Amino acid sequence: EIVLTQSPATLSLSPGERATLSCRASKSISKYLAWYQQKPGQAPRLLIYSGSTLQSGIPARFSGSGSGTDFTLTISSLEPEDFAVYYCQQHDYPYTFGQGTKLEIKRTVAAPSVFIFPPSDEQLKSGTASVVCLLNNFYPREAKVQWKVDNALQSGNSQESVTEQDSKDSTYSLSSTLTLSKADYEKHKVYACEVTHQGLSSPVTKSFNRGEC
Amino acid sequence: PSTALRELIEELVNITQMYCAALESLINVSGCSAIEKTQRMLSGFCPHKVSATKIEVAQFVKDLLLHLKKLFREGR
Amino acid sequence: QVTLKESGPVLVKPTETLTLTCTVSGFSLSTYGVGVGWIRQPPGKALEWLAHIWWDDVKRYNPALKSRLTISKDTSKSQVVLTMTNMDPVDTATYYCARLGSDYDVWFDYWGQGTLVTVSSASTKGPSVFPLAPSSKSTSGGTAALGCLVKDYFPEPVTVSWNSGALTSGVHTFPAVLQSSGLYSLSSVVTVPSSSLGTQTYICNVNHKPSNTKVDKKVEPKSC
Repeated sequence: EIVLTQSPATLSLSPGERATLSCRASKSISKYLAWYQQKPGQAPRLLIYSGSTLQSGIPARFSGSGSGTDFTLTISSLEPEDFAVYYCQQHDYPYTFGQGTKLEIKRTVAAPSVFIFPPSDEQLKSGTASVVCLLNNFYPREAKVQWKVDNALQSGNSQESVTEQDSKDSTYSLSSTLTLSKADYEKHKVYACEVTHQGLSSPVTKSFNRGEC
Repeated sequence: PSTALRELIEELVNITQMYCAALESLINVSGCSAIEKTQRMLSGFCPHKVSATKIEVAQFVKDLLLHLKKLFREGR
Repeated sequence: QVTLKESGPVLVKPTETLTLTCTVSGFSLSTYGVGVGWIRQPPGKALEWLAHIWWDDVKRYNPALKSRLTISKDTSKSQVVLTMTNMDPVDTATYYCARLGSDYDVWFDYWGQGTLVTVSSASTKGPSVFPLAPSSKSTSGGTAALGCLVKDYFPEPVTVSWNSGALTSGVHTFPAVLQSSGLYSLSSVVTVPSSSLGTQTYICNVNHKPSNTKVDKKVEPKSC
């Protein structure tokens, strides 16, 4: 049963550049492939059908090509509004969709602003502790956030989530939440968040001593 | 797989702008030049070889195009 | 114009049945060439086609899910119903109804706004809103970040606004994460100048419609 593999998974280009996304079938499907654009919290938008036919409303800089197995969506010269997730679709039954390529804006390196938040006194009264480390307004997306509780490195007991590339300045913000039981939290003093990022000329640590605010 | 059915629909769509019984009725016209391709595509859907109201051919094609579109939509 | 609207978001307990209604406008469900399909999208994953029905009642179904799926149309009511039986947590997704862009071929040109369907044994729960108190004093000299931890709610989504919508600049409301507990959690933050911390009031407005929970939380510099 035919599979649509999209390559690459992520793409970094600046506005003005020529974009080339790929979609590959594990068997011939002739010229019958469609393309969709998707922005976060929004329905997909049909760009191209039957290999290369441009949809009404879609700007001419878009085009597709290929038949058989190797397909391409091309964007002649990128615009800020063109950065989003792109899916291909097999016209034929069972109408398989691709895995999607994420088109990201490439921009000048920007170091994050780092903030550490202790758990609230209200939360501790429920027997749970949440330490929040915030990385703010940075590029690229790739960043290392390491938790240290009394110089003991923490792994697996924290979760990360990242906002979508800011529409104006093209930066990400990252939150990392460490979860501990109250008992476990009360057993330790130094809570540190270390951040390694391209824009930082060396790793930057933000900390607080439990009890001492 | 559904490449052949696809090409025929597109031919019939082009010249106006079960499978055996349609070819048997169509392989009677020879004075018309456009339907030659249609007749060649139909014999690939009919297992046995075909040789040799009174309405026009323009309406028979319209009817066949509809039915082929419905076969496609059903996947048959 | 051509518009498609999916019925309100539903919570479905596992092994039970999902019924979605797609209310259609700008086209008749008996017009030649009309076809309406259902496509789903698990959070942060690819699209999956489910089923589509044509104006003459011709139906196609996803081969892997054919046995659970039932699609029907009612021309006068201007509706397309999708029934999916024996629901699994892995079916948790945004469900889209979209019109087909051809009279025989399959691609989707007009799409509905989508609807969230969560499949889970957990019961609806409003969030606990904890403060992320300013990391610096009013006479610090830097920009201070402050925010709200919106913890332990079900199901998605919460909406977070600041100062009743009057504070939009610098605001970062993160994607929610699914915790081990099967409950959702996100933080909304805002960066402001520290000189404003002794003057300005900062309230985060959390709304978790599923549980009918509106919360206003005033975030204040932590008095040590």
